[PDB]
Amino acid sequence: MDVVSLDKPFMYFEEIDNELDYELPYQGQLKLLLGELFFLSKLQRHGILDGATVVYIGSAPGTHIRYLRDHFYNLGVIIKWMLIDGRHHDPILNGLRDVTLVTRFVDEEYLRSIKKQLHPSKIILISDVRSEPSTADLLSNYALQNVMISILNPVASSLKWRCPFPDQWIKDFYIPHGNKMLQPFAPSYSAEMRLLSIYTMRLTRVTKSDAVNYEKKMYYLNKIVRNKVVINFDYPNQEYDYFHMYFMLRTVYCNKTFPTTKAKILFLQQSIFRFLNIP
Ligand SMILES: Nc1ncnc2c1c(C#Cc1cccc3ccccc13)cn2[C@@H]1O[C@H](CSCC[C@H](N)C(=O)O)[C@@H](O)[C@H]1O
Repeated sequence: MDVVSLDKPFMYFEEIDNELDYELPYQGQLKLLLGELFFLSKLQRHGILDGATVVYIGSAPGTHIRYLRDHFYNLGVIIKWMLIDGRHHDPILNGLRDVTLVTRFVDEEYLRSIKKQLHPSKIILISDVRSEPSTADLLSNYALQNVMISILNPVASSLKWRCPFPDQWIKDFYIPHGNKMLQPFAPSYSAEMRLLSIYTMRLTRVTKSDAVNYEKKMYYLNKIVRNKVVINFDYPNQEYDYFHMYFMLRTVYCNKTFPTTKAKILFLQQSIFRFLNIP
């Protein structure tokens, strides 16, 4: 891995500053855990996480969600979880009074009834629904996510966002405004990000040129940037994905006090890896 000296990783898609012509055990739960820890910890910093109800659609099996709840439960943050998925969740989520497990595929009608029974409490939406997928599959997925936003009207959302490939384009579509969070420990050449929105909802048109820009920017990220060693980075592992993970974890709150920030991130990574059974 070619060496590089960085002050900070790319945290959002907009920060990628070059492009290129496209050509771990249970790593997926780790990718979801960090992005959702990052998203929810940003909301905790804004003081809007407390008292909220996190509605997670497409949450199964959702092994990592147990670590998320235990983290905010041990911080004293009052959170209710509603995990909704047609598939059965990981049994490790059983027996938690603040975690409601719902075995159901959501449609427009069911989103209405969710909103009725949760209103007027604050809703935070996490969607990871997925139906290899075609462009029509993504367009239906992203349409369903817009429907989630228009109905549930969350105070904030994290949405699965991968642009359709330019060579499989069908039509222009619309997605919410927000910041497109980059995912460490994503698959080696995944172009998937998490759209993070805080609502104070204006839609954005997504064009075939944007698909080209996503494809080239994410390929440069996956081929060049993520295969670097950050030699100035004071950490036991200096591979970029660990550098990237480090900057996400420093936004995470802890009841325990540490002599240094590096000691905190090391503890958090140890805890996350140990729960996810990663060496
Ligand atoms: N509507 C839904 N409601 C609930 N869950 C759903 C869906 C859904 C759909 C869909 C349709 C989209 C558009 C149009 C349609 C028209 C007709 C029918 C369906 C759709 C997928 N899922 C679940 O997403 C998971 C993906 S991997 C997450 C992994 C997880 N994040 C983890 O932590 O492991 C997987 O378990 C699925 O069962």
